[PDB]
Amino acid sequence: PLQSVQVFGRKKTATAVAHCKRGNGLIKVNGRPLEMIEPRTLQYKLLEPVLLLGKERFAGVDIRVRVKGGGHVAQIYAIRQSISKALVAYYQKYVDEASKKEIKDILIQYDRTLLVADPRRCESKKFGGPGARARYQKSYR
Amino acid sequence: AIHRIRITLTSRNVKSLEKVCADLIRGAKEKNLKVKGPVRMPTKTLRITTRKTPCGEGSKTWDRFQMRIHKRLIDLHSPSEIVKQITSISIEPGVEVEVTIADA
Amino acid sequence: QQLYWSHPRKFGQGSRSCRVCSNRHGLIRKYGLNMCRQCFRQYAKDIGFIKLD
Amino acid sequence: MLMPKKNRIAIYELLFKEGVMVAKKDVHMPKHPELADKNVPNLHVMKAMQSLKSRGYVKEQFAWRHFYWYLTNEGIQYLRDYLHLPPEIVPATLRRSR
Amino acid sequence: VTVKDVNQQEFVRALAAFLKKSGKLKVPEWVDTVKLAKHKELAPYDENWFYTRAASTARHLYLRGGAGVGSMTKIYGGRQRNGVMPSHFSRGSKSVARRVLQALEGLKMVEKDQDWGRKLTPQGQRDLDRIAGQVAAAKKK
RNA sequence: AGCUCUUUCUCGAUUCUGUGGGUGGUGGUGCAUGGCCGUUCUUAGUUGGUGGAGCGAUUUGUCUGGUUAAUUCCGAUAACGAACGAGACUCUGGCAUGCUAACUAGUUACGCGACCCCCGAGCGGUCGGCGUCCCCCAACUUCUUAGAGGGACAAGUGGCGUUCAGCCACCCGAGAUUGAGCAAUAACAGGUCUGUGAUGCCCUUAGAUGUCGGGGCUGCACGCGCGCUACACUGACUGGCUCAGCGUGUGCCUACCCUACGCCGGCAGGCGCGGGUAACCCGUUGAACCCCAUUCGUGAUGGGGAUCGGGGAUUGCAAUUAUU
Repeated sequence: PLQSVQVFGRKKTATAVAHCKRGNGLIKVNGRPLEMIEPRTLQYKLLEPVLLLGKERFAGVDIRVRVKGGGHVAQIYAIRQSISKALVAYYQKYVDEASKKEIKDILIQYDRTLLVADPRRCESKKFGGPGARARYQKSYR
Repeated sequence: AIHRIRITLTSRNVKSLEKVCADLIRGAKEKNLKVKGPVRMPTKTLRITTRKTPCGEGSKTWDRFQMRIHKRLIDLHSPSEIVKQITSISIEPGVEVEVTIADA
Repeated sequence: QQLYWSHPRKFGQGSRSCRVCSNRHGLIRKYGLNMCRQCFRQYAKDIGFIKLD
Repeated sequence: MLMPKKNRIAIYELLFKEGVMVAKKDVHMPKHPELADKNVPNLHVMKAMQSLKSRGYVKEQFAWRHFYWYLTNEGIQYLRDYLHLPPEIVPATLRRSR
Repeated sequence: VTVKDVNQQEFVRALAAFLKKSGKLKVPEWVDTVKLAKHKELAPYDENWFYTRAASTARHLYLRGGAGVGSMTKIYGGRQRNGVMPSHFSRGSKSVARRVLQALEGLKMVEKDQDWGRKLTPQGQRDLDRIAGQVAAAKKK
């Protein structure tokens, strides 16, 4: 069995779990390579962590991710967060602290939230409008 | 003997429910059949929405009442006394209880 | 005896009321409670429907 | 209210033996669950009971469209007479307790 | 390539054509006339399309434990323009999908699965994997 | 409808007929009334004790100033110390590789063989590989769950301000304000008798103003309000990528459920099954926008889907005045 961590990522609705364990190293999402992904325009968003921190690194490790929930963009943000958090969680138990800090540095610097979950979430709609802040219509008389 | 037994409890106000469950759990193992301790089931929110009048002209105002059902089960294996005993204390408010033989 | 005196009552507004008050209008049929809204307002505490938010 | 001389007896006789009666406020089910040597629902039973009450003899409570009928003392004597029955009668009270 | 390896559009595009060459699939004589969904505006521009759906379905089943026509009608089902009313789902035809399911069986790509729903067969599983490779092989680009 | 009538059987003292008297009413009055409710108002409003100030009703407290979402606070002030609304309070939802746990929830990871494909490598045995299925005397609680736990106090720091109350920037990090629910003093001819077996009086009450057959409510030169759908190339289209969440169900106060899956039909739908009091099943809600490979090409055209005609089917005993 081998050195291994689990992590997760969370946007909007749609959590993404990462299992990051020692491997040859080559980075699959649900069950397909991180090279498919599509929405696609976004696709770099999910490459983003790897480039930020040098493509090598992932050579002592196998990476797999599953997302359920949210929707199409929602999912992308979650998986990318799960992957970067993953890599850092892994350097924290197996490698050394200075490396992981170096990585949090590069992410956090340029960032996108990679290691921290955005709070923002639905506000409830209130009777008298079909939205939360939207109020219906009035004519007076 | 030993019989495989399932106790379901469904009811409402929490702190009472929780300490009925506590008690079944603690006396269960305490003299250790060892449970399969309280499986908290997702609490159920019955929702009703109405206009506050009975009867209407008036800012349209809305009221929503809930009724919150809470479920639990606990798994005992034994027999005779500790069955009817462990069910029947554990008794009083506000608490539906069902005990089921086994398999089907 | 009076074959005369009824037409279908199986379904529709006319097939039901308030177990409380006869009213065939504004009837709460959810969860099998079958109370008219005006009544349900007055009995929601004794049924176990409580205000929380 | 209206009715038979047989159905009336069924009502009076059961009432005298039970001491209580219930009928949902419906004039259509024609028949009611429990007793009912069948013939009626509120009506014959409601009307007979309603008449019995107006002259005293029975006290009626409406709540929730059921109408719960409670036999009174003066009424016990009255049904005693209608049934003609054995003095000491002894209807839906007899009793023990504690 | 697992079929999972190839992009959905190219995979389906390649397989659908392969089916066309094979020449033996079978085809409710209609297919000229049919819309494919009540929701549908016009039938399919590629009157040739019967093959594409078949490929799409074969791929669709291979992915998952077992699926049936109702699911497909909905999958194919798009949004239908109520006109005055707001738009709503309308699961797409059941004859086409069924015929597709029956026809595929003839080739053995799929077989009745246990507990309802058609499942891919090992014969099909093998067949899809084989074309999947051919597509991967073609080129880079 | 034996309702009425002819004909002459039937029930059997219930009823009829008379008097006195009830009973219902979706009958009237909310401008006769309870309750409930809107509104002023989620505004910052409200009051007592005790004292001071006045013959007295009363007044100060409860304010020039600053500050606050808020009569929130500070300060000053003949007041001091409190309560009411606001707030605190409760509810919901995010930060917890912490907590205690889970076969009516999942995950890891086996044991994993098999299905088993060869997808690549290998001639193949064999290796790496995505899923389904096996289920197990596997392991777990990370995702999931629901309970208890902690976190925010504008905490530290730096400008500003009576150097105060506060304000602003900055860090950790969920950042001071996530979003509701709870509403006083006192009012209104606000609304409601059609929610009420709440209700007065009134009105009616056998030739009913208490039920069935049938229609209106749905009658169209015209105005108004809430909405919906639109005016297109950020689009309309066809193939194809593809993910969810709050909620819901039958075995029911008296007739009846949610429905996966096979078949037939272009559709609409028809038909045969089988599970499910449900965290088990429908439903990894495989949604839709959207994304995309094509077509169209700026033409009220393929934007738009009105109106009408014919026709298929579903609900119901009955749809004609289209239920759809």
